[PDB]
Amino acid sequence: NTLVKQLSSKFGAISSVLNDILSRLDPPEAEVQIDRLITGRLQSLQTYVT
Amino acid sequence: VVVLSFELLHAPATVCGPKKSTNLVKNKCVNFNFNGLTGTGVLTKSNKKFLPFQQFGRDIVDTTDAVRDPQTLEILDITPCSFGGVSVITPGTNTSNQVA
Amino acid sequence: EKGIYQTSNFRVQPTESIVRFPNVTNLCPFHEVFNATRFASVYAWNRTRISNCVADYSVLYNFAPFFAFKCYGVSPTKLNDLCFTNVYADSFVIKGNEVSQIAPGQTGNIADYNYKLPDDFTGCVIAWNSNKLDSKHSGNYDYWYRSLRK
Amino acid sequence: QIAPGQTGNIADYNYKLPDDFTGCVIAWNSNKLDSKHSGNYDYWYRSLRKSKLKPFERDISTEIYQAGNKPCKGKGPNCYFPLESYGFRPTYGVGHQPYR
Amino acid sequence: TTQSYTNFTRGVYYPDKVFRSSVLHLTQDLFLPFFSNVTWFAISGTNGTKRFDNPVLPFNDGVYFASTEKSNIIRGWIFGTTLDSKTQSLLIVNNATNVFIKVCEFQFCNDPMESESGVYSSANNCTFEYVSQPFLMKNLREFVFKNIDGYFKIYSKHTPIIGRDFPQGFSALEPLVDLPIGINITRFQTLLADYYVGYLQPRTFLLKYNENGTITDAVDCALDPLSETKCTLKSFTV
Amino acid sequence: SKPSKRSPIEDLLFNKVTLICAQKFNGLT
Ligand SMILES: *[C@@H]1O[C@H](CO)[C@@H](O[C@@H]2O[C@H](CO)[C@@H](O)[C@H](O)[C@H]2NC(C)=O)[C@H](O)[C@H]1NC(C)=O
Ligand SMILES: *[C@@H]1O[C@H](CO)[C@@H](O)[C@H](O)[C@H]1NC(C)=O
Ligand SMILES: *[C@@H]1O[C@H](CO)[C@@H](O)[C@H](O)[C@H]1NC(C)=O
Ligand SMILES: *[C@@H]1O[C@H](CO)[C@@H](O)[C@H](O)[C@H]1NC(C)=O
Ligand SMILES: *[C@@H]1O[C@H](CO)[C@@H](O)[C@H](O)[C@H]1NC(C)=O
Repeated sequence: NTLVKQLSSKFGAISSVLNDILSRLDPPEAEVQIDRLITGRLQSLQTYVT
Repeated sequence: VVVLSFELLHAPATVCGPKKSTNLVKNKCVNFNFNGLTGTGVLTKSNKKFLPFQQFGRDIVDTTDAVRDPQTLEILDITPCSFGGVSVITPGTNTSNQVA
Repeated sequence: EKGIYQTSNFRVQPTESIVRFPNVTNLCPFHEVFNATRFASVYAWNRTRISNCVADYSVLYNFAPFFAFKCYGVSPTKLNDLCFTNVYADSFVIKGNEVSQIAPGQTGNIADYNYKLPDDFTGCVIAWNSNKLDSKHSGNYDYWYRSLRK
Repeated sequence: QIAPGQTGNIADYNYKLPDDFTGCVIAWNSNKLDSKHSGNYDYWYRSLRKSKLKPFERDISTEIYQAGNKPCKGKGPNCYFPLESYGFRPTYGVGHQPYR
Repeated sequence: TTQSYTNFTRGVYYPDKVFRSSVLHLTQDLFLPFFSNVTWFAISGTNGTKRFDNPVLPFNDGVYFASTEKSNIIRGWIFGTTLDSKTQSLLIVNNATNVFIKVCEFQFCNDPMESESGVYSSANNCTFEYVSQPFLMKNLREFVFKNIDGYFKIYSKHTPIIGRDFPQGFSALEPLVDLPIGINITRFQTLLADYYVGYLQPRTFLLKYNENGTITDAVDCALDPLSETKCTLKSFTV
Repeated sequence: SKPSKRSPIEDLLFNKVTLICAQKFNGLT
């Protein structure tokens, strides 16, 4: 339940939804925002597995 | 002559862009965009009763599971499209190359 | 080796993209500006504000053949994404040798003494021949323009 | 607009750099060579195009593009030719000056 | 005159337009805190029923307003930055046929047994107009008036009661209208022709949703150690 | 007599503790 809930977090990103990041911003800023979300989701998976 | 001057203001409106809709297809895996809400899923007739005010539904988690159709006002459930892992059952390549 | 291995993931792909947005339910009143019994003089433009509405831009191309249809801030094909805030429609009758002066970067007595547009301009200027409606054999002396200004 | 990830009339239809770009962009301002009162050969811009340009794609073909609801040819004020080249006089400012 | 502050557990509204079924949702939004001091103004409060004076109260990040008026003495609400006719202001007036919401540079006309006169009969530089069925048409007539990022949001509920001004039960307000007004809305004057005013503050609430998407209860997470426990556990039973 | 030949105690234990992927179907199975 927590791991799915983590999908709604922003982790410093503009939004939790990848499609909104891609639709609102230019490619390289969108890539920065996506890396912010990737770091957050990957950390959430590492926490879950540990 | 008609001159159309577009004023650039901070006000919240910015409203005139037309929106082109498509037909509604149910019981199939489709991509969708409902009033800016986007995703992938299977749209089916819902038994949920939204208040006239409510437009979207969510789970105990924030996953969206229902929408109000902006033209018909029908409530539709969103079922994720089928997904799951794949396992390969192999007798071993020193016995047979047949797998399940 | 003999055993069961997890190698990938099955996913069923979508076959269609469904875009449902509300009944459009409005037309920004652009047609009523182009289609009018009388237009304003050039010295005093008649400004109509269009705001808080959804704009169908196909009504502009379908109104009449045009003398000039030039959009400067937004490409003529990119007008459909939005009209931020509100738009002003200035409706007037001008001469053919004066229409060419109403644009960013232009000079001349009509732009300078009757009505100027900014050089950094977001908008579109649309012109069409009205000889059928405004001209008379007795002579149309109802329209005025300024030739001399301080 | 001569930079990775940018949009605009150049990045969209005339010259585009890839988002993953290695290199240097050098802009040399030399008005004494490229600015004449009668106009300058070296300018060209794409007006309308069916789609956005890909990185390093060089589109050197032209045909009339209609922005309206009917076919036409050559009717500049009604429909537009891909070339909308503009000149430059020494009297215009820094934002309009030619850059090599 | 103006009456002693009262203690209410009202002012809960649906924070968004999302349907939830049999869940407890913990949300951070601007709500009237439970048992906060709500000012009770007793027709016209301090002023008499024939006096043209008005509190012209300041509005701090949105308010809770309520009034039970069988005779419809209160006709509207005006919100604005200065309320001096020098800038834009939002005039909301219910004429018992339609409700008119206008943004204009309104001039103040000294608006008000049951005497009536023209109200905001003179204005210029109008920028916005909206018309809908009346907001109000013995009902408590609860409203929340909030102004966020240029959008002026009005929520309401209309429930009858005769014996007491406030029913003992719980109900949430539903959105009524959400307009792209853009006005700063620093302050507001009530238009009469007996009401309660409370103020919203940032608070976290645990909202209990029914099988259908209606809110049936709520916990103010900063009211009491027990309420705080309920919120941290996300349960109405501890 | 039961659909699953569990003891009365086992049946109690299974009743006391509480292909549609109804929960958390966001890449998790
Ligand atoms: C939720 O809304 C429904 C419809 O408005 C309410 O009505 C009941 O719906 C169920 C559906 O199976 C029927 O079996 C009942 O007979 C309906 N009751 C009545 C009086 O019509 C339902 O009661 C609402 N739920 C709650 C908890 O209030
Ligand atoms: C949209 O129009 C159709 C008829 O074409 C009508 O049946 C439907 O209810 C309308 N929806 C709205 C939201 O107005
Ligand atoms: C709280 O409200 C009740 C009525 O619901 C009232 O009897 C009580 O005195 C109030 N308490 C305070 C401190 O105002
Ligand atoms: C509220 O009104 C005052 C009037 O002087 C104004 O200065 C202030 O900016 C307004 N509030 C906001 C958020 O702008
Ligand atoms: C698969 O679907 C059929 C109906 O299409 C259903 O009867 C069957 O029970 C399903 N499989 C399982 C394991 O339930």
